[PDB]
Amino acid sequence: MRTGNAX
Amino acid sequence: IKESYAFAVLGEPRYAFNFNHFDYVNPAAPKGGQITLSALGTFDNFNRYALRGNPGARTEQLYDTLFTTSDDEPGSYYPLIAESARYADDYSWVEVAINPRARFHDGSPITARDVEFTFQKFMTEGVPQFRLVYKGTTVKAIAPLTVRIELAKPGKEDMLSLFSLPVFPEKYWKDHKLSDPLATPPLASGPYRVTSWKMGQNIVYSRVKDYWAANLPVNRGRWNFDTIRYDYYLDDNVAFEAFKAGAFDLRMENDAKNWATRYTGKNFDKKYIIKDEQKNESAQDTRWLAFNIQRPVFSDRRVREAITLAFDFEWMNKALFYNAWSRTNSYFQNTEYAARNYPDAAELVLLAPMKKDLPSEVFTQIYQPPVSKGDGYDRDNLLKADKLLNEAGWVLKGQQRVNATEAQPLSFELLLPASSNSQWVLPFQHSLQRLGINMDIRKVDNSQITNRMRSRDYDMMPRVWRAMPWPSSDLQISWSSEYINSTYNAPGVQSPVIDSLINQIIAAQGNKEKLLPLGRALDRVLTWNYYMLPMWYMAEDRLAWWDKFSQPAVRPIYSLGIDTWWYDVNKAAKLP
Repeated sequence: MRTGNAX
Repeated sequence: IKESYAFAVLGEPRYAFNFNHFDYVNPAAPKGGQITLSALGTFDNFNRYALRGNPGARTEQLYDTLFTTSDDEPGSYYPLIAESARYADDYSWVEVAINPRARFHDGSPITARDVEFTFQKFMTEGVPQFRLVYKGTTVKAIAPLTVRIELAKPGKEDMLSLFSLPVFPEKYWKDHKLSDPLATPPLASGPYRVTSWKMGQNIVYSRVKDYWAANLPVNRGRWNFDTIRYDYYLDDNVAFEAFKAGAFDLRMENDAKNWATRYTGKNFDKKYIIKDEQKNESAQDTRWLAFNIQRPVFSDRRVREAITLAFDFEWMNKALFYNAWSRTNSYFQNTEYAARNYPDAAELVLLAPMKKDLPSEVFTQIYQPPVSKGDGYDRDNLLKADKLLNEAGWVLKGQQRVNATEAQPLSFELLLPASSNSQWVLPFQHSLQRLGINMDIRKVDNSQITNRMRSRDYDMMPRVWRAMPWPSSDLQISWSSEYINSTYNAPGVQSPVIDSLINQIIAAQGNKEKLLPLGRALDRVLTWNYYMLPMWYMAEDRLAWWDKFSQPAVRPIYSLGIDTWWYDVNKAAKLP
């Protein structure tokens, strides 16, 4: 994912 | 040259002609009612796009986007904020026309300037992988309601992925760094707005009753509930008990023992709760345990292979899990791109140039995770683990494995979310102890799990590999060396083999005939190097809910379609 960090 | 109202990464969009609503909705679905959902762990802010923090449930859906994806296709895009686009044949530039009726929640217009502002905000204050992926891309407002996007190199999927960017209001976000957590919800635009919350405990979303796009084809029959409430639970056992007690409305059941033995009691007898199991034919999420290969303990492929041999899945499935699970064995699980047969000639043309840097099994065998008899104490698999550990220099001194030169014990820490059901952990720890390997167990809260997962501050931890229906250019963020600090590279791998295979995949975006051997070849490299330890998946969806809802006749292929459900006041009237 290019817009957010892992969750 | 061309102008269109719908796009697809591979092939043709399903709703290309006379698109009134999706096949998997009821266009006439009534509005009203509440759905209450659970979330595990905690949260501390409202900015999904920050460099840190624990973002709240659903905060990735606060904003509408230029186009939105259908849920019954792998990658097709349909109008939301945008009405249409013109574009070059190779998709290296597109001019997007903005709907003049598009509005943020404060009633102000969404314009081409907002989109241009949004791209520059991600480029300069966003997650570090964004400015790498879109290096050399420009996004420019060339008219009040026309945005022109230009890519420096061909990338049909990279283009289409910009259609999924949230469109930020400049009038709010000029005063907030994108990298900073938000203590309060930002100015937004989607069909639901945060209206109340308690930090770490609940978030309530309310349906925006004058939502400007409520009657667009992509939205007809969706977003029906007046209220969506998320309540946070510290572990899944208390959440499952709260579900049975009626504390929330819908449960996705990922525990085999719960499903086999605990869907009993007064509320199931009186049919207040509905239990549903449907087979699912599409691409599958898979569970793995990541090896941090940057730490000395897991730097040798033989040690990773040996620890994998100590994981007795057949015993766990038989003795603990009612034979519910299937063994994970592909990074393209249950798709055409899984490497489940022998390499064909096209794959060998891709792989043979790199034979020096590949495990030999890539050419001669099909990848298969270890299989045991299911009785426990598999002699063949544990003897092979001992053989590999000895070759790597970890030998038994007394009862403990010890480096043959230094004499340092073979020991590592398994980092675990306190919220998970982890019935498999002690059996695995016991099997490793019988090989002389010490595994410490550390259970931590949801904020420390997120912080340490992102920084790779672990020896081993569980990771979910999300379903990937085709070899997407997203693969570089998770696996390629320049993206090592994206937070998605779980093993910490920097390999020139992976990099070359993914560079070829990115050069073949939208070209299925060549992505097919590329995906299978990449699957072989990732699996045969034992970067992670395969756990399990299930191709069926096990759901239960309190009987207050009705559903369309057709369920979407790629999601459960809960946003197409509605509150059924005749069924609800029958509940206590």
